[PDB]
Amino acid sequence: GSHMNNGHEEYDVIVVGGGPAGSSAAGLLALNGHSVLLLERDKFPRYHIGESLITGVLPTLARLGLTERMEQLGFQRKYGGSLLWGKKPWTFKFRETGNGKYEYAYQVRRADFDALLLDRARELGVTVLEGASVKEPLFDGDRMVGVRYSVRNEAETVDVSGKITIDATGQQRWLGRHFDMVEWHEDLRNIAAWSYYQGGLRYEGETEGNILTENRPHGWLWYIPLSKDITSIGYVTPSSRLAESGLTPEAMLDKQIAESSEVGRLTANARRVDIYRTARDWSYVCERFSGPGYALVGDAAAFIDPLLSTGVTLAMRGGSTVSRAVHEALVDPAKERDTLQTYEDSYRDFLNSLLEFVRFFYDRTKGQKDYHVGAQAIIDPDKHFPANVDFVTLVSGLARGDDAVDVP
Ligand SMILES: Cc1cc2nc3c(=O)[nH]c(=O)nc-3n(C[C@H](O)[C@H](O)[C@H](O)COP(=O)(O)OP(=O)(O)OC[C@H]3O[C@@H](n4cnc5c(N)ncnc54)[C@H](O)[C@@H]3O)c2cc1C
Ligand SMILES: [Cl-]
Repeated sequence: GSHMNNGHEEYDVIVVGGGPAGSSAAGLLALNGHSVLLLERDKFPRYHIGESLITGVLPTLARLGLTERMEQLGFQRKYGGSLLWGKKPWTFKFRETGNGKYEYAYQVRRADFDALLLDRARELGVTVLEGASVKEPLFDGDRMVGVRYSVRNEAETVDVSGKITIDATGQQRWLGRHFDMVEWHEDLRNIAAWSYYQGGLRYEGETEGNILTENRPHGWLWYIPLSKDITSIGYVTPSSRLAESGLTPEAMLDKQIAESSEVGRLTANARRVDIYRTARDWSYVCERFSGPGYALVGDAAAFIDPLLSTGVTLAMRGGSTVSRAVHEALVDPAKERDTLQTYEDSYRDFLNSLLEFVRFFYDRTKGQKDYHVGAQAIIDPDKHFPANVDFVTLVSGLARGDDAVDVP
């Protein structure tokens, strides 16, 4: 006898996870004519934190045919950011780079955004399975050849074959855990506490949609307008600072909103309208982002920190670049490893510029001009462009010459 698989399936690509990284990777691979299975453990739409987008998402949204859908759904447009940071808020506009061609991104309720992308992946031909939890990879020697998954409330697991398996599991870090290959950023051990508020004030004109990021003595606040009526407000601090305080994360959030200058003003007539939520211990990079038969993308590969709101752009740039790499690997299997090593090189270049800048920006002793020159020092050391243009290029999640997030 044999372990036989009732209704056994085989796909070109298995994508594990249907957040922005997995749905973008899967949809773009289906657009390229491949057979794609996407396994998502939850039912969409499903709650997620991580709401402020930057203009680096726009090229992937365009490739997915979603530019007009973003406007139909009515997500809040975001023309730039407000920073009460360093030595009243200073601001930037997304139009300061790229000759003004990307004027705005969005603030999004993630359940709705992630469901738009997953529904679009299905429309493009992906077989999306919901309630499907990947348990372990399947191997032929070192090569990943498929996965084993469980369906909620069903006794029997399912084995499925795939020529390449993409780990898009976000902070669940499926393959980082499998291979014990997570490299933690031990200097970025932070905790976030957040809730939702009705009645917050809004800036005037185009600035209505701005994120506000406000520095505090030992942390910082975000203030994200999702709509005219709802604001996402969170406090981020090193876990050591919260622990030292003896306060709960929820009490600390309440204290920081009240004691802050700008968020305190903006919330004078506000009311909390949801539970408190927390997250911590999010900053790491995996040792490798591929191997024989597999690739990692989005937070499953790496995450920096919420300061400067880059994660969903890292994820969708990742989906765009991994879909191109995986397609080239399927067409020319002899070059699979080379193509996936190039994918990782490019990801690491983009990621590292943002990691170095986030670590720099965390020094709240500098001024606006210092932050601009810091961005220029990373992405434009020969000063082809003004420092304020370089700042906006970097914090927009764009990169010159990068086909997935090019400066327009
Ligand atoms: C406090 C906080 C604030 C943030 N704010 C922002 C922000 O303002 N802007 C921004 O761009 N980013 C932000 N981020 C980061 C952002 O949330 C993530 O980078 C983003 O969700 C990455 O998406 P992803 O597709 O890589 O993973 P996710 O979006 O988390 O999706 C992964 C999916 O995999 C599924 N999954 C996991 N394990 C399995 C399994 N075994 N089998 C099947 N499915 C599985 C999950 O159910 C999930 O749907 C923030 C993060 C934190 C912690
Ligand atoms: Cl982020």
